[PDB]
Amino acid sequence: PSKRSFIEDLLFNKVTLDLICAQKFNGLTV
Amino acid sequence: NTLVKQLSSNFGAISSVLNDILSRLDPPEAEVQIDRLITGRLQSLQTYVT
Amino acid sequence: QCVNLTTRTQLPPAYTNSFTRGVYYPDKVFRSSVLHSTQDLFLPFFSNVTWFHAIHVSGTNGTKRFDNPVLPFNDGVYFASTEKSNIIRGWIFGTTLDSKTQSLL
Amino acid sequence: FEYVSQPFLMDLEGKQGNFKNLREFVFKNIDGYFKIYSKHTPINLVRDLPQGFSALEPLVDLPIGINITRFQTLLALHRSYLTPGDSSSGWTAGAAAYYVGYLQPRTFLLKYNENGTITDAVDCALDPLSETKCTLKSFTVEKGIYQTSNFRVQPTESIVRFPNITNLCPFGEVFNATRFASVYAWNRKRISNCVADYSVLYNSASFSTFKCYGVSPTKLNDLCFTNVYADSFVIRGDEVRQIAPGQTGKIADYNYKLPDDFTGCVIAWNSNNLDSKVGGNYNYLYRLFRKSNLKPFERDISTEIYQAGSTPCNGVEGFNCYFPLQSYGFQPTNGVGYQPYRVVVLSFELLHAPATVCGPKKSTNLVKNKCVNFNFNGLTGTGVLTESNKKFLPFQQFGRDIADTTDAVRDPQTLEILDITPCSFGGVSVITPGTNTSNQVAVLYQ
Amino acid sequence: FELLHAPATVCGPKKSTNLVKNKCVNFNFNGLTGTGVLTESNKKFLPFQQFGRDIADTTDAVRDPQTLEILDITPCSFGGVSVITPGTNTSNQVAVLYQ
Amino acid sequence: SVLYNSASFSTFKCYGVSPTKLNDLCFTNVYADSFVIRGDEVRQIAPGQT
Ligand SMILES: C=CC1=C(C)/C(=C/c2[nH]c(/C=C3N=C(/C=C4\NC(=O)C(C)=C4C=C)C(C)=C\3CCC(=O)O)c(CCC(=O)O)c2C)NC1=O
Ligand SMILES: *[C@@H]1O[C@H](CO)[C@@H](O[C@@H]2O[C@H](CO)[C@@H](O)[C@H](O)[C@H]2NC(C)=O)[C@H](O)[C@H]1NC(C)=O
Ligand SMILES: *[C@@H]1O[C@H](CO)[C@@H](O[C@@H]2O[C@H](CO)[C@@H](O)[C@H](O)[C@H]2NC(C)=O)[C@H](O)[C@H]1NC(C)=O
Ligand SMILES: *[C@@H]1O[C@H](CO)[C@@H](O[C@@H]2O[C@H](CO)[C@@H](O)[C@H](O)[C@H]2NC(C)=O)[C@H](O)[C@H]1NC(C)=O
Ligand SMILES: *[C@@H]1O[C@H](CO)[C@@H](O)[C@H](O)[C@H]1NC(C)=O
Ligand SMILES: *[C@@H]1O[C@H](CO)[C@@H](O)[C@H](O)[C@H]1NC(C)=O
Ligand SMILES: *[C@@H]1O[C@H](CO)[C@@H](O)[C@H](O)[C@H]1NC(C)=O
Ligand SMILES: *[C@@H]1O[C@H](CO)[C@@H](O)[C@H](O)[C@H]1NC(C)=O
Ligand SMILES: *[C@@H]1O[C@H](CO)[C@@H](O)[C@H](O)[C@H]1NC(C)=O
Repeated sequence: PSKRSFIEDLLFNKVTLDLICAQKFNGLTV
Repeated sequence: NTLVKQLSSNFGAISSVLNDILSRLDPPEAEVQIDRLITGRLQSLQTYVT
Repeated sequence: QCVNLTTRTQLPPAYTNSFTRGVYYPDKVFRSSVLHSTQDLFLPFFSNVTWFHAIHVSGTNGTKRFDNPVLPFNDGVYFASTEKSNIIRGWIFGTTLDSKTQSLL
Repeated sequence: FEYVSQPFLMDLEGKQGNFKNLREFVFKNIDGYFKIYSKHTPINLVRDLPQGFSALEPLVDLPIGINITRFQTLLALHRSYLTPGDSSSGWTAGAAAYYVGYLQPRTFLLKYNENGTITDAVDCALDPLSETKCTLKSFTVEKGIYQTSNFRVQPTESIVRFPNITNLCPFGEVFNATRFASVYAWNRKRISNCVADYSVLYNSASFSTFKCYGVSPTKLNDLCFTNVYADSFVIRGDEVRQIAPGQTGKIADYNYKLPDDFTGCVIAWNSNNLDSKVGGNYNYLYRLFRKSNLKPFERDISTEIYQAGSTPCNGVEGFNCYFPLQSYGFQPTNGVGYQPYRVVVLSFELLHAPATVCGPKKSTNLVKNKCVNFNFNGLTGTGVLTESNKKFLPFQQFGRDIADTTDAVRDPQTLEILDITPCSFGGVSVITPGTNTSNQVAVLYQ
Repeated sequence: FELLHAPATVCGPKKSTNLVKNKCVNFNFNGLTGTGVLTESNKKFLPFQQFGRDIADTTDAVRDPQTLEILDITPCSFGGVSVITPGTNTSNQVAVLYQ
Repeated sequence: SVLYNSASFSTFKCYGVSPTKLNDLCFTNVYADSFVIRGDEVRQIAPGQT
């Protein structure tokens, strides 16, 4: 469904982007 | 993570929770404590911005 | 001296939009060609403001109005008058409106 | 107060046609000053107000200093041969209309011309365009997206939860006892399993010295403590002035030393009709000499011959040998600084165990799934309460997060675990094609 | 006590001195002190207006309490000083530049 | 040390130095003053007081 080549998939699986919620509760948004 | 951790600091005041200070102190003695907390958090925010 | 006027006719109040009226100088400091942001007691823009008119409608049993009812003061009053024959003359401010408390006149 | 201006003679003829005079007034009552602003303008209209903008200049600021809560206008009617009847019915009123509006605290952006006359203003809360203009400090905005303000869901209710305790602990015994102990051998008393009653204790017996550190005396009825302590002694007047942390004094003051950060306070009152004897009262005893200072909250009962001099007394009570304990001399007829005062010290501590001693707040019902105010044994805040899946061990009260903020709590009554999640909040963005083209905007909540 | 709300009405016996303008001097207008040149002003004050201030929240126009005259305030001329030198090695002559 | 408590003094409290530490410091040309004042005047024998 996501039109990305095989090498792009391998590149996406090797990067690793609740911790987020606690930040969100103090006026911090992404 | 460091910016969020900086909220858990006394900065010289009696307590690090603002609601706690407001709950058990009259305004004339609460203002100085609140001012200490405000200046500490202001510095903690300016460092992150820089 | 007190006399209770009679022959008043019943009339429901009518309302009118306030448009942009009600701006005053908030301080006595001169300023030129600048924009100033200040918070104070101001009349909001585009608000219902109560409207009264005392007129004797011609005809049999015509609407005869003498509208001087007691009104609350709250935190300030914007009082506007449209005049041609100098009818509205003055105001009375008070709390109990008798000898028990002082009343500005 | 009375003022009469210069005499004049106004026209009194009833004018026909259309209205032509507009008179605007603003009345304010601030800090005892009745401020009046006025403006007069020729117009031509049969009803409503003109759309043109006009400013109001101050006229008078009368200093009366009284209430004004209600007001009424006065109208001048007309009587002539065309109005038969008595004073109540024989009258007519000319056409006249007036408008009443109520003020409220608002923030305005005013524009001053070259001469300093206010020619335009913007109300910062009328609509998103006005609020964006106030944010940018300009009367015109170009195209783009702007961050203007924030929002937060307001609370809908308040809940108070206190432990199920009914018995009122007696403060009397530590306050109306027939006798107390000496200064050096000061007594201690523990208080637990109580509903506090600091309210009546503040002013019941017309106390002399009442002053508190780390807590407000009027706020003592809003806080929950654990193991409230009580001290007791009787001492001269002057030392009462240095019964306080971070203060020095005599050796009797070093006997009972308060910590640097002490929560609580001291309560002192007069004692001359029970501690004064016609023959003199000397039962009470105090210390006068010691080797060094003492740690805070420490008691001493040691009685040994003071040996400051370079001679071993060995319990001889000879020259340069002094007994450290001396007896107070109290008589009904002495100086104003010579009447004993009875002193009791209350000390407090927070966040150490489940609460056991605090005042009489009627616990309210528990409402969940809607973010409201709350009070869990002094733990206040706002947020949605809901059921929790995290298992608490029996000895655990509540849990906290990395931000050192409470996110789970235990209900004091039914011993139930609840989560805390503050109301939804965010910024607001305004999408506008520019004031130059159109006055339509779109609003985006992030 | 209260300050900066209306024209002054209660204060002590200071013998008012003569008015000197066009030279930057000290001044004292009803407790408003400072230094500067006083000169005639063209900005029209409404009858209820006392003095004028600026963006920096410092007074720039004032009304003379006695004769009700409008005066401007301008601080004395100031600037930096720069020294131009060819080095101590060569000569001990310098030039001075006021910016 | 002996002067601190020998004669049971009435008013004794020191500025810029702790009395218990007065035995640990070395000075030069120690001055002494002398006068008599009533009870009220004693309370304002202190720096920064009128
Ligand atoms: C209440 C009804 C009311 C009446 C009948 C009234 C009449 C009135 N006011 C005038 C001027 C004026 N009237 C006032 C002030 C006042 N005048 C007052 O009756 C009061 C109570 C004040 C003060 C708060 C002032 C300041 C002017 C001069 C306006 C100007 O020339 O700028 C004048 C002469 C100039 C003209 O025709 O405009 C009349 C006939 N004004 C009113 O406000
Ligand atoms: C005008 O009307 C008012 C209200 O109807 C009258 O005030 C009343 O007077 C009677 C008789 O003295 C009292 O019993 C009432 O208690 C009064 N009411 C109020 C609200 O005060 C007033 O007397 C009338 N004035 C006249 C007829 O001249
Ligand atoms: C200003 O306030 C009045 C009073 O609340 C509003 O009049 C009400 O209008 C609604 C809807 O037509 C009626 O159900 C009420 O009965 C009215 N009030 C009264 C006292 O009769 C009026 O609508 C408001 N102004 C505007 C512009 O909406
Ligand atoms: C105005 O005077 C009264 C006291 O005489 C006060 O306001 C009253 O307050 C009570 C309750 O506190 C109300 O029941 C009354 O209705 C109030 N008076 C009026 C006329 O409404 C108050 O002390 C004074 N106002 C201010 C601002 O101090
Ligand atoms: C401002 O004042 C000047 C004179 O000082 C006058 O000519 C002018 O009409 C006034 N109004 C405007 C809008 O300039
Ligand atoms: C207090 O009351 C609650 C509810 O009425 C009840 O569940 C509880 O058992 C009572 N006792 C204690 C000690 O909480
Ligand atoms: C001590 O007992 C007496 C006798 O009832 C009482 O009047 C007094 O209030 C008590 N003291 C307290 C409660 O501190
Ligand atoms: C935009 O504003 C400028 C002056 O503010 C005006 O000259 C221009 O015509 C405006 N744009 C349009 C499309 O009218
Ligand atoms: C500058 O100093 C150096 C080293 O002292 C010297 O050799 C040189 O001659 C000097 N310059 C002049 C112009 O004399």
